Amino acid sequence: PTYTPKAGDTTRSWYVIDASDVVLGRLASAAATLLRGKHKPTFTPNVDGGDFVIVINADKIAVSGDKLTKKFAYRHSGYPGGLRKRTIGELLEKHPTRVVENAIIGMLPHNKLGRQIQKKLKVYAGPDHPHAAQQPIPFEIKQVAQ
Amino acid sequence: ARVKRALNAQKKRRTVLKASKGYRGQRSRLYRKAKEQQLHSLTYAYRDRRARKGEFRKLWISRINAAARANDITYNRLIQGLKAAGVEVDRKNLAELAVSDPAAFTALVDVARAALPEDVNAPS
Amino acid sequence: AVPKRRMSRANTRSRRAQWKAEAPGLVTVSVAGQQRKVPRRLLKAARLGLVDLD
Amino acid sequence: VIKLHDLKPAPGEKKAKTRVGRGEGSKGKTAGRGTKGTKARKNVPVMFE
Amino acid sequence: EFPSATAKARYVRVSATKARRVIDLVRGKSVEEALDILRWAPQAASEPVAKVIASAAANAQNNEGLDPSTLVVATVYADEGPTAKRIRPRAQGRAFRIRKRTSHITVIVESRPP
Amino acid sequence: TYAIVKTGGKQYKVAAGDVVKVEKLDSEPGASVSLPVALVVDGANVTSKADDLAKVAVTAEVLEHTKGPKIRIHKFKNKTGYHKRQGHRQQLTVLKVTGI
RNA sequence: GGAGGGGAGUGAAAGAGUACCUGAAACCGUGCGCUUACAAUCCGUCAGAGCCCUCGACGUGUCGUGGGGUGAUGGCGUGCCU
RNA sequence: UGCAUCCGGUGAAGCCGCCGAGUGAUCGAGUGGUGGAGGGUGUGGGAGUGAGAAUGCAGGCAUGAGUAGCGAUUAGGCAAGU
Repeated sequence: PTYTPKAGDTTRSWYVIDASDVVLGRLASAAATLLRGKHKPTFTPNVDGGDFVIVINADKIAVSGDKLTKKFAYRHSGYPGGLRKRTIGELLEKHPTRVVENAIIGMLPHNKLGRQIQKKLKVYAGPDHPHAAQQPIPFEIKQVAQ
Repeated sequence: ARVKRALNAQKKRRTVLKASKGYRGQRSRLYRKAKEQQLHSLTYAYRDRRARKGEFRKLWISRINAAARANDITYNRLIQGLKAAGVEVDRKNLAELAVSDPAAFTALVDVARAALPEDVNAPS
Repeated sequence: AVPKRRMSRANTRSRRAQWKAEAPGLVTVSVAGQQRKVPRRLLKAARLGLVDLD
Repeated sequence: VIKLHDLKPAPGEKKAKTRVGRGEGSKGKTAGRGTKGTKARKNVPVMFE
Repeated sequence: EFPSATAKARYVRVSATKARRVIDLVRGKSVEEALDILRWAPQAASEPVAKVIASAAANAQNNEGLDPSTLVVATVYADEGPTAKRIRPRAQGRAFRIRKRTSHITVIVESRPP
Repeated sequence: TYAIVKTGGKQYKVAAGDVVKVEKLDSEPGASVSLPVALVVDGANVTSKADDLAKVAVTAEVLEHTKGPKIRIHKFKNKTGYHKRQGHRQQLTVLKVTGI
């Protein structure tokens, strides 16, 4: 029958993506792919068999057009008139990692397994990360050809 | 003659309630509410036995795509090359190879890449 | 007002469990030689003899 | 030899009574009357148009 | 497994909920501790429950020959016994039912060692 | 080694000694059917060409004819009265592969 | 205190104790196993991790033509009747 | 129920289960437990013959809920007793 992982088959690898001059959605799609495990042949949609994904230089993410000023990240407090919006530039200068996070989190499944997958995502605005002990492999975002 | 119907009646009740083990609340305990769910449950099972083929196909395809893109080829051109090479292997066994015999998967990938044309974006 | 629907067993029991009793904490007392157990609230009165120890 | 337990009606002699209102796998829930109308609770005369 | 003795107070004039409220304080406890708890418990059902526990203890002592020191309330449960029905009259001619519930309090004490 | 055997309109990955349930074959227990293949893997080398495979078969001993699980169909449509009960036990054969 | 019970006895049987033949279900408990306190659930279905039990095999615990109970998790999914 | 057969205090029915079976209603002269006296099969005959719904009827039991309320406009308390 068709393969299912059993309790020790989920191997974790650490990848690291330099988000310098990389397109936001491009990076986020790639990272969600790795975090979910679509790049793996052991992929089982009921399993977080994905890989850890570090993102560095999140502040240097590339955003096309006027999205830096006319795309808003909205948020609601639950209270009336509690809609607070903040552009992507405002968000980049305040909380740089939040744009990359939000992008990936939206590209991920909105479920309990998605929540479990978020934990493998580490995002850092500089070029440096503390997860060097884990020996992360650099991951260039390629495009398979045809 | 007058017929006490409990004896014939309780049978379907026993049947349904024995089928409705594991259900929450009324659905496991009461005939009238277990019956409602056994309708839904067997409808869902009929639907899902047919959608299961699609779901497993979806899974096998995901795994094949993964292994293929690890061997530097897309799923679509892999399938194209296999059909051009006359490999009638099904996606189930391709996925099983991708998991258990990546070398054989690479061999089939090479086969498909050979059988593909030189310009896949040409009419031919 | 009235309840719209029959509360499920789970919820009913979930709060019916909260209708419990906090057991009283007891302490030892040596009235008439024997070691009996009483509440600390009643310790003094038990030493005196104002506590019906059945 | 022909005993009483050897006696059987001829084929087609006995057709089972149709029992209406005994489940939706049979003539159930309306007894072939349809939904509403005079014809759902009464029968209409033949002398009436 | 352990040696045991049982008691049942059947047709007790208290409800099984109000018995369980006190039984849950003594389940698993030694007989001495249980009787002290039920003595100093403000709940009225503590009295019957204690009578039953004492009965099972004395049964273990006399009928079965066990030391009352080693006794534990290994099992205890109340069961919703019969239920007499009455009519409380109310406003505007209506008549509400009242349920005088009873309980069967069963106890099984075991002489678990120390 | 192993192979991918075509039978029952489906495909089964098998090796020698592997026991597989397949659709009903017009055979009897103790018989030794010979089945075609779609792929053969003698470790590293991978036979995939149609002629090279048609030169290969897979021998399998029929152990028993059996019946699959009881499928219980109860088709239902709301507010019509339409119920339809039905059942199924699919006939199957158990094959122990012996050679490739 | 009684009620009620436990021993003892009667009885073929007290799982026949004047609440009494059998003694279902709703309903109420107790105990054991599994599960559940970051989660949005027509309450199930399909896949299914892990845990427990069981039947066989070999070899000594991993495997199976397996069976069951639980169910993390994923997909799908708008009660019955009129 | 007619007829013919069969089972049964060496334990029928009913009930609870296990293991299973059938395309379906459903089955179990397969099994255990409980139980205590009538049942099964075949062939015909006859039906008070199948309920989930009728704001259905009766009984029993839940939900609310250990919730409201515990029935005026006077007020109870101490000691001693039983």
